[PDB]
Amino acid sequence: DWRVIVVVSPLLIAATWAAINIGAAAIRQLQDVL
Amino acid sequence: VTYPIFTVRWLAVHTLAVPSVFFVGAIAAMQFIQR
Amino acid sequence: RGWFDVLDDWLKRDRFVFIGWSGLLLFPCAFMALGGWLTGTTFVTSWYTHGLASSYLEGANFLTVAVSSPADAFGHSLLFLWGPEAQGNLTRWFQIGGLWPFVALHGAFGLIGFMLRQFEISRLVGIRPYNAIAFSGPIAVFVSVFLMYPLGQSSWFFAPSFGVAGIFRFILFLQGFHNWTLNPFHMMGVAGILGGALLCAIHGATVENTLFEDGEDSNTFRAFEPTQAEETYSMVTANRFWSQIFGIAFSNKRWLHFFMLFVPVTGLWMSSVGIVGLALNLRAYDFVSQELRAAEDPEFETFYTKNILLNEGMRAWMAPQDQPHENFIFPEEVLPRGNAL
Amino acid sequence: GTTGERPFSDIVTSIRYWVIHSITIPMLFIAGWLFVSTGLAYDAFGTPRPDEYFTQTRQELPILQERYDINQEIQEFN
Amino acid sequence: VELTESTRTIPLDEAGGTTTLTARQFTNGQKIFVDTCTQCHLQGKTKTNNNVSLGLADLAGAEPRRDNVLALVEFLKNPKSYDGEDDYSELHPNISRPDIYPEMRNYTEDDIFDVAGYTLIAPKLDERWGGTIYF
Amino acid sequence: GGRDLPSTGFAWWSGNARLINLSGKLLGAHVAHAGLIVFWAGAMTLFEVAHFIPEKPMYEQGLILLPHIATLGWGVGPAGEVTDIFPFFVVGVLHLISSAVLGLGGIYHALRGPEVLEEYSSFFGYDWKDKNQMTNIIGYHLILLGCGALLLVFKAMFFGGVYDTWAPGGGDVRVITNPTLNPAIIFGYLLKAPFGGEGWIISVNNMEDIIGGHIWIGLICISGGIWHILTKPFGWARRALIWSGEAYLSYSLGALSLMGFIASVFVWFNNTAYPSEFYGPTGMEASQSQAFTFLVRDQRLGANIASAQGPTGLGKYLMRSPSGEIIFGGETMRFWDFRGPWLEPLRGPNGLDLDKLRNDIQPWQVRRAAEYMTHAPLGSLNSVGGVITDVNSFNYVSPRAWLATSHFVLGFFFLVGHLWHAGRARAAAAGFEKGIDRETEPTLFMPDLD
Amino acid sequence: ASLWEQFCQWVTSTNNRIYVGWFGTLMIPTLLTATTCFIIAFIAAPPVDIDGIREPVAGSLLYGNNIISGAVVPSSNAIGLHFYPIWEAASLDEWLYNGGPYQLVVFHFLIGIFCYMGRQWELSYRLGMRPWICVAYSAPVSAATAVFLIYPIGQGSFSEGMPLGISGTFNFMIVFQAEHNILMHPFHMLGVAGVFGGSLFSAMHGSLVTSSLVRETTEVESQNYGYKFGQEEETYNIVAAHGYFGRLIFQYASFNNSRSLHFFLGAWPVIGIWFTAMGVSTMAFNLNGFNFNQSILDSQGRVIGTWADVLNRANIGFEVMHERNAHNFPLDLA
Ligand code: CLA
Ligand code: CLA
Ligand code: CLA
Ligand code: CLA
Ligand SMILES: CCCCCCCCCCCCCCCC(=O)OC[C@H](COP(=O)(O)OC[C@@H](O)CO)OC(=O)CCCCCCCCCCCCCCC
Ligand SMILES: CC1=C(/C=C/C(C)=C/C=C/C(C)=C/C=C/C=C(C)/C=C/C=C(C)/C=C/C2=C(C)CCCC2(C)C)C(C)(C)CCC1
Ligand SMILES: CC1=C(/C=C/C(C)=C/C=C/C(C)=C/C=C/C=C(C)/C=C/C=C(C)/C=C/C2=C(C)CCCC2(C)C)C(C)(C)CCC1
Ligand SMILES: CC1=C(/C=C/C(C)=C/C=C/C(C)=C/C=C/C=C(C)/C=C/C=C(C)/C=C/C2=C(C)CCCC2(C)C)C(C)(C)CCC1
Ligand SMILES: CCCCCCCCCCCCO[C@@H]1O[C@H](CO)[C@@H](O[C@H]2O[C@H](CO)[C@@H](O)[C@H](O)[C@H]2O)[C@H](O)[C@H]1O
Ligand SMILES: [Ca+2]
Ligand SMILES: [Cl-]
Ligand SMILES: [Cl-]
Ligand SMILES: [Fe+2]
Repeated sequence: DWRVIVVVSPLLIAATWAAINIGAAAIRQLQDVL
Repeated sequence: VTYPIFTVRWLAVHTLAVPSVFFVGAIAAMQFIQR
Repeated sequence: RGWFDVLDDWLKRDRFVFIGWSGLLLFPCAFMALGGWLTGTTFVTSWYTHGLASSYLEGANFLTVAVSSPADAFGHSLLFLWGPEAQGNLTRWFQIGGLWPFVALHGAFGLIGFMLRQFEISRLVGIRPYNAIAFSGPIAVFVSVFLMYPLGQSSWFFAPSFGVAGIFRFILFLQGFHNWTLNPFHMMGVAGILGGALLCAIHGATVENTLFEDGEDSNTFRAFEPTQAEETYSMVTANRFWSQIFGIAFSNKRWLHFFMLFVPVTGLWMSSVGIVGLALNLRAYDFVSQELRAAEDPEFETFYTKNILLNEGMRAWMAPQDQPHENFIFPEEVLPRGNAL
Repeated sequence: GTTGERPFSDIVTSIRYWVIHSITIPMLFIAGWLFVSTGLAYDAFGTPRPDEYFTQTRQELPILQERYDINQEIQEFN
Repeated sequence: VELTESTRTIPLDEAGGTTTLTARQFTNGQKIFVDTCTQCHLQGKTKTNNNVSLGLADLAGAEPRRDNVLALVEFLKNPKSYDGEDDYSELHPNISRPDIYPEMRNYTEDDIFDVAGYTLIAPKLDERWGGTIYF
Repeated sequence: GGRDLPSTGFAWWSGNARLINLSGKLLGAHVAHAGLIVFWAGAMTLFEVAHFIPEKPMYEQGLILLPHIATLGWGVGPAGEVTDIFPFFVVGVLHLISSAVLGLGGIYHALRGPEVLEEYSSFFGYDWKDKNQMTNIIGYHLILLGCGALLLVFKAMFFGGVYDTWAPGGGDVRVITNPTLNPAIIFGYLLKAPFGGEGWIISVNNMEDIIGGHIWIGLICISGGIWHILTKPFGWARRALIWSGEAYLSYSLGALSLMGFIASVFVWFNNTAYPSEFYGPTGMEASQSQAFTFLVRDQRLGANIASAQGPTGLGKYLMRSPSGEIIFGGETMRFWDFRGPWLEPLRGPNGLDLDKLRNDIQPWQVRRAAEYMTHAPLGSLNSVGGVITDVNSFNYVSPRAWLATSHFVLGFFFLVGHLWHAGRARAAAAGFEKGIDRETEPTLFMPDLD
Repeated sequence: ASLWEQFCQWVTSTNNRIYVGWFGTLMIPTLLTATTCFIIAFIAAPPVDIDGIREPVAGSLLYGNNIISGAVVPSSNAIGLHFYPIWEAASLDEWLYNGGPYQLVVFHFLIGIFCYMGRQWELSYRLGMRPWICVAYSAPVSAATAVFLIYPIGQGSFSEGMPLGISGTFNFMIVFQAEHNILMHPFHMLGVAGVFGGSLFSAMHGSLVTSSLVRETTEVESQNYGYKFGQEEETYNIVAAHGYFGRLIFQYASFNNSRSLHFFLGAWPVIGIWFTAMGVSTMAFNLNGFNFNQSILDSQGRVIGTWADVLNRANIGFEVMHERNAHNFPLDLA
């Protein structure tokens, strides 16, 4: 269903933008807690 | 100085606020549904 | 370090949102209940259970939306998503009103988790658990109204719907069908709630108007620090004022605050006992002496008999729409009505 | 006073926070918008669109009366 | 269902003629009904005289019958009594007397056609159309 | 000039209390707020004109300012028909431009003028304790208020007149040539009971009475203005009153509360200064109209409306008031004191006359009664007309309902303001507005009550 | 020295067991008059023709009522807003028939409670208090004035004022809903927020103070004996209560300043009751609650019901049966 694609895809864009703007500090916080 | 970013407080905020903004956008689109 | 004690350490950290052992019951259940209510009032109809529109998707507003009660045909079926009605179909589950037992059950277990949270944090901080004892009132209300009232009735249909106008419907329904204003248990509830509101207002006004001059600013709020030892307001002046104004006054701070606890909690418990009675249609509907007299004497009218007539009119004009599963066909000539209206 | 977490007034007054949210919050808004405007919410929840409250063969209220076979009941109700 | 053509198909005259309104014509007739008619004809009743309501049986029982478009248009030009005997031009709102009814002096003939079409379609959308004041 | 709470002792939510002893900034706040009032008047009038269908009744369109302009006799003719759109637009434009001027002046005094006016001039410099200067300002404002009352009188007498709803031939803009200068009538309006059938000053029923009262009000206000400018407060006034800025504010709040209550009752009951052609019928007018409408309809059906008894034994259409006047029956028996220009033609010396009801009812009275009955001041908050059990198809709430409700709410909250400021003024002049001194707590030196 | 000054000193005395004051010199006669007439009318008044249609309603205990059904019945609809004292009646029996006791009780009671509010200010001034307890009392006063005075004025008859009885109050409320849809009025909703929240916050405040009491008694005696009247020190640990409540919700949702907490405790139910008093006072002028009846239509135009439509069915059933014999015309204009 194209409806499912065009509904999920905005969430995917939001998640990937948050990931590529927070991922360095996210991996650092994951490392510091082992 | 050098606070954590991802906490229980972070998840507590998003669990509520991410579907809140999703639902608000839904109801905003509902405002333009014709009979 | 045992794994239980390590988990106990993690659950009871001093963070922004306290979790605790009670949080494992509270947070998923409260989230499920709140998300179910918001989901139902945003997207889910009551068209097949009630013949009504009750979501924002259908054009209802914040007053007119509800997670409405399920269809009367299901009885007191718990209406699980995997249950024999819905049979795993989420869409069918939404349409048959399964969001109502979803919200009501998760809400009830979340209320349990919240009073457990009150107990847990009271134990950790080191205070007495009177906040949980006070919260017993709201849980008594929720259990009697949303659970034992429909259980005593024919189905979950006659439970209150989780909505503003749906609750107003439940309220008017209980007036017209049960004469719930006439019930003394509700009168004690009303007395408790209005007394709690009175005590709140009077206690706040008395403290704010018997404050000690403990600062140089006209803004009196900065004349307090939490770690101070002495009282921020004059109990002696407050006592003298209310003794000369009202006749009596509080002379004990601890008794004052226990009474502020006691009045609305007792009101809630009393109204809950009345709702338990109403679950079995054990109403204070009538004063039989006045009906026997009114049936014998057509000159006898009180405000009670007028209220009885109001209830009959409401029942006859509301029941075909309020109970569409019954297929109540009331032709216009049988509807009770006064002259010219 | 501070339990350990970053204070909210520090967080929401940052460039990086608003760089992430200038994107996340409006695009969640448009996700809800496309949930409603593509009509997927009607199919997901079983809510009637404004022309399926009544069909050409049913003009009364489709009050469920079945206790177990409600799927076929909703189907013949349409 | 939709606002179908069968919902908008209404009798045009006494001789079996029918006209089908448009969606725009129905919307305009509804808007005119909200603006000028509903103050006395809310939900098809008549608050001033509910013996003569806007119900379809009421419209059919008039002399001549007012269940068609041209009859309602004629009543909105020259209103009469229910039996057609008396003159209601000074008592019912109309388009032939702009001196005493200025709220309808800016209505064209097509506007009267639209409001008559709405007056014939609205009874089959509401079952309480033309009932008792409190119904 | 302290603009923070350490420099003033007032928090931001009480921050205009920092202006109490800063006269020039206080003058700026006032002028700026005055500009707000004139701005709303102008912009709301422009909105009402832009949302005006002039062939439609004003009460049907949610207008409250155009009825006020039309009552003064601007742009209207017989029975309130709008002849000219332009005077309403002129009144709007004038207020909007004067508001721009007033806002510039208020912002100047509030942000660049002398913060205190007592170091610049002894005329505008005021100390709150200075009883003579405050009475001078009372006197100035009194002189200008009397001039405004005389300006209304000049409009009604020499500038085209005002709308008289009671005028022969129907209501019209007529010139008041004989205002009642009789002090008996004018001041016995003040002694009439504020109850049913008397109505205090709400029952003022003719434009001559209103205009004569405004001549008296203008004379009284100009005389009192010259009084407060020429005299100092006497010893009884100085010994009874609190003399401080918060005290004078609270006195004015009590007066404003009184005036808001009176205005709500005035727009609800009076149809002379609030004509029903512009403000719609009153509740009493609509109920009497319903009774009259169904009297006319059933009389046309051949019913004997005099001898028709209702289900209760009272007359269905006609009955007696408790003093014996022939009045309409039904629940409207309670509205039997209603007087209106459509109904006074059918009233004899004993009440509603049977001969006039039998053979003197005109079609315009029938039309007016049907319109007023169907425009009763009953409506939902969302503007759905009729009784609240009606469905959603009639977009109407009466301007009388809006005005009465608003001004009753404002009058109540201004009574609350009077109580808050009268009490705080007394507490502050007495010295215990900040709380009880611990060393000299007054109750600690009193005997026990028992 | 003077007799008048001696009387003024007695009137304004803080050593009176019950404070009189100048507001009390009006309060005490009006309240005693209203109390005496209310008690006599509640026990033994004859039936009252409230609707003005010669259908007298038995209100008193001696005429077949109980405590729940008993009321001082409002004055006649034939009177309307007319001033009806005893001396305007031809006899006392006529005065009783037309509901004169209700007018007497209500007018003296309203003067008395306004003077109670003035007296509360007066005693706060004589005791060196801050003066705003009377502002908090102005919310029940406004509600009482709304149901006994303002609603009769707007409706045009003192027969529309709330009856002075329990079942009479229920009758007032039900007719109010059928006519004004008060449940849909947001001012009543704010009132329900006020009373529910006031009771909530009363329970919260009381439960937190009782929870954080300082140990000053044994486990045998009542804990209230841990407080001595006029003690300087605090009887409970506010910091402990704040730690509990800022862990129960989160830290910044809890008051730590007791003065802000008590101002909130005063302000919430007072503002709620102010709003509901104004709601009843504005439905006096028929500005009613929201009308959402037939607000949702399908694409054909058929009405889809909501819960407001079921509420309207209940309102219609209440309306068509109310004052069953008083209406002669199709619309209940007031
Ligand atoms: C009618 C409303 C009104 C008016 C006229 C005023 C007026 C005033 N307030 Mg104030 N206030 C108000 C409402 C109002 N207030 C409300 C609702 C609050 C609660 C939030 C406050 C809380 C408050 C505090 C805490 C203080 C004041 C103070 C002041 C005074 C000086 C302000 C200043 O110096 O800083 C200047 C502010 C600015 C320069 C910001 C720009 C705002 C401008 C003026 C906007 C208006 C311009 C307009 C768009 C242009 C139109 C002009 C023309 C071209 C058409 C001033 C006389 C101060 C005081 O007491 O003086 C010693 C002060 O401490 N007020
Ligand atoms: C209630 C309103 C009010 C009051 C009491 C004041 C008072 C004052 N102003 Mg201010 N002002 C106001 C409003 C007000 N103003 C408005 C609306 C504006 C915008 C135009 C100004 C702009 C303003 C400026 C730019 C200045 C003042 C100044 C002054 C001070 C000296 C003025 C003086 O005596 O010279 C003599 C007085 C006269 C020559 C009287 C002339 C008559 C007036 C101006 C015209 C008549 C008004 C109107 C047409 C009549 C009816 C009003 C209408 C709205 C109904 C004085 C304390 C001066 C100052 O700051 O002090 C150092 C200064 O320079 N004002
Ligand atoms: C709004 C304009 C205004 C203002 C602010 C003032 C203000 C003042 N005047 Mg003034 N006055 C005015 C207009 C005004 N007056 C006018 C227009 C006139 C011409 C008639 C007068 C003639 C006048 C005189 C002769 C005196 C004052 C005095 C005073 C001072 C004290 C009055 C007092 O204590 O009140 C309270 C009044 C009393 C306690 C007396 C009892 C009055 C009863 C309670 C009134 C009953 C009203 C009733 C409740 C409402 C029903 C309405 C109706 C039936 C009356 C005060 C500063 C006195 C003064 O100090 O001289 C300089 C003084 O002797 N004035
Ligand atoms: C013209 C009349 C008037 C004047 C000049 C004053 C002046 C003053 N008052 Mg007072 N008061 C009044 C009427 C008046 N009041 C009324 C009618 C009431 C009853 C409600 C009060 C109750 C009151 C209280 C409780 C207090 C004051 C206080 C004050 C002082 C500072 C207040 C401030 O900074 O504003 C600040 C403004 C705000 C913080 C914003 C207020 C906005 C309100 C809450 C809602 C607005 C509603 C409005 C209708 C718009 C609706 C918006 C909606 C659509 C969202 C100041 C000298 C304070 C004091 O005693 O100091 C000496 C104070 O504590 N007043
Ligand atoms: C500016 C707002 C004023 C509106 C009046 C409402 C506030 C007062 C109500 C209290 C009644 C109880 C009286 C005894 C209680 C009592 O004695 O209070 C005492 C308390 C202590 O004040 P202080 O003496 O320190 O300062 C007040 C003055 O003396 C000088 O600032 O007074 C206040 O806090 C006033 C603050 C109000 C300003 C902000 C309040 C805004 C609330 C309303 C907002 C809208 C609500 C509806 C929205 C849906
Ligand atoms: C059902 C269900 C479920 C669940 C879900 C969930 C859990 C979810 C959710 C959800 C959510 C959680 C949602 C949300 C939301 C929201 C909203 C819709 C909001 C809102 C709002 C508003 C509108 C507000 C406004 C305002 C106000 C009024 C106040 C202040 C200001 C403001 C503006 C802010 C699942 C899947 C498991 C399964 C199936 C069943
Ligand atoms: C002090 C202060 C304040 C206040 C302020 C104010 C209060 C103000 C004002 C002001 C004002 C009071 C203003 C105004 C204005 C006006 C204007 C600016 C106008 C105009 C004009 C025009 C331009 C017009 C035009 C037109 C015409 C001609 C007609 C037609 C239409 C039109 C519209 C186009 C505040 C609070 C903020 C705070 C801070 C401080
Ligand atoms: C225009 C008009 C008119 C006229 C009117 C007039 C001529 C008037 C007036 C009036 C007046 C001439 C008034 C008044 C007033 C007064 C008041 C409102 C008062 C008061 C009071 C007070 C405020 C006091 C207080 C106190 C006391 C109680 C004792 C101790 C001291 C003190 C101060 C605390 C008329 C209707 C004919 C017609 C229509 C229009
Ligand atoms: C805000 C929360 C969002 C709500 C969730 C959105 C999705 C809602 C459901 C729509 C998805 C498909 O909708 C419906 O899903 C159900 C599962 O429940 C499918 O149901 C299928 O699997 C279930 C589970 O075994 C069984 O009933 C059966 O095998 C079959 O019917 C239906 O064939 C489909 O019609
Ligand atoms: Ca019209
Ligand atoms: Cl009637
Ligand atoms: Cl009744
Ligand atoms: Fe306390």
